[PDB]
Amino acid sequence: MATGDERFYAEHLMPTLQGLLDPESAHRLAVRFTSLGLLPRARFQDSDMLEVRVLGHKFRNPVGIAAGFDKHGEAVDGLYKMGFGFVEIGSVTPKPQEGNPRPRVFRLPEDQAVINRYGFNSHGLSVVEHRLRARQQKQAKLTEDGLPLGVNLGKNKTSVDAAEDYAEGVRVLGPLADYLVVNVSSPGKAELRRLLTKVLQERDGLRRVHRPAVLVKIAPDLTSQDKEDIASVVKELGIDGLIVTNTTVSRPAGLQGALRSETGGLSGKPLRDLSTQTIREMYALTQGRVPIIGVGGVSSGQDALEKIRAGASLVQLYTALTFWGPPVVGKVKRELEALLKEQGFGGVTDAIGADHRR
Ligand SMILES: Cc1cc2nc3c(=O)[nH]c(=O)nc-3n(C[C@H](O)[C@H](O)[C@H](O)COP(=O)(O)O)c2cc1C
Ligand SMILES: Cc1c(-c2ccc(-c3ccccc3F)cc2)nc2ccc(Cl)cc2c1C(=O)O
Ligand SMILES: CCCCCCCCCC[N+](C)(C)[O-]
Ligand SMILES: O=C(O)c1cc(=O)[nH]c(=O)[nH]1
Repeated sequence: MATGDERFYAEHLMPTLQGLLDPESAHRLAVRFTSLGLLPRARFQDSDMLEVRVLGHKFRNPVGIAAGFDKHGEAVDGLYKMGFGFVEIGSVTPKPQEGNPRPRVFRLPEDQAVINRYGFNSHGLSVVEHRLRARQQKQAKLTEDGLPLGVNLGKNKTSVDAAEDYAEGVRVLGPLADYLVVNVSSPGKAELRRLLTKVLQERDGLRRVHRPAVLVKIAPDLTSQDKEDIASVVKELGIDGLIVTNTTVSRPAGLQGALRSETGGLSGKPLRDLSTQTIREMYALTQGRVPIIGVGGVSSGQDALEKIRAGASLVQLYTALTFWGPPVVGKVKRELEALLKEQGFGGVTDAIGADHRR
């Protein structure tokens, strides 16, 4: 057990844990350990180079934990201790729901990938609300210290009115979040405008200290038309940002994992460049004026900086954590800082969208 060390986790601890446990058991255990603060390190001290000011907030470093690891808001503080510059919880649905039957997550070790069809298993808004209320002032200090909190909002499976599910989440969790996320993406145009109009009106109805940024999270499987439409609505309505991307329902040629034909969203290395390209396109479509959080197959500084250069102001990872473990956070940050220096950027901020100016 005990402490590391990137090599010890990646070469020994994590693979052993994967050989003993199915992915959902290891996920639950990870959330357990993290929430108790049973973490190695973190020996990495964030430099001013890594600091980003975006979405009305200061981010100590641009490396966050993506939605889906901490679905129910149970490990937020342990995730900050892990070295993440921001935490996104969820997706959270209005009512509790169990999600899909098990097994519903599948490891593709040869591809450094996962396929998941959790189906939005959620403790629901009420349980999450109280859990965030119990630490609300602690979070206010973390946020002020440059460690913001995002809440990803979902909808119930049997929901009659999608927009109202999101509106409810906005009202309930919005006062507790630095930013909110609406998935247009889990595996309109006038309909999308309709939904996002409602979400933004609900957000604007909150008291001034309790007003989060609103971001839209997209899949990497959208047509060119979908992406044009989204960009257009985002700019018309003044959506605060985009998260790019969710998992893919595509199966790129070359996947080796025996489980590659499982239904669900694919994450990790095979998603990486598909996601970066979507960032590139969404940045150009929004004239570099809409903050993007880049997510999809990030496990190194190069991965992170490619997304930043492509137009991301911030990045997230998830699947890398499942293979490398907690030390992956400091690894990405250390490598990113070294790459920024090597490439003559003063900091992360100078690198945002740098490819578009070549
Ligand atoms: C186990 C699993 C569950 C996920 N659950 C959610 C979810 O609840 N809501 C969401 O927006 N994204 C969810 N995601 C997608 C991730 O947030 C992220 O967009 C995607 O995995 C790409 O990042 P990655 O390659 O670093 O994993 C999930 C991903 C995985 C691996
Ligand atoms: C190992 C692991 C892990 C995982 C991640 C982090 C840790 C960990 C956390 C706190 C301290 C020490 C640790 F090793 C343990 C285990 N998480 C997952 C999350 C979601 C899914 Cl689908 C799979 C996993 C897996 C896995 O591949 O089994
Ligand atoms: C989920 C398996 C986690 C096993 C790793 C245990 C973390 C080491 C704890 C380090 N420390 C002594 C500081 O608590
Ligand atoms: O809960 C899930 O099944 C899920 C949600 C989501 O937004 N993305 C994903 O890959 N899985």
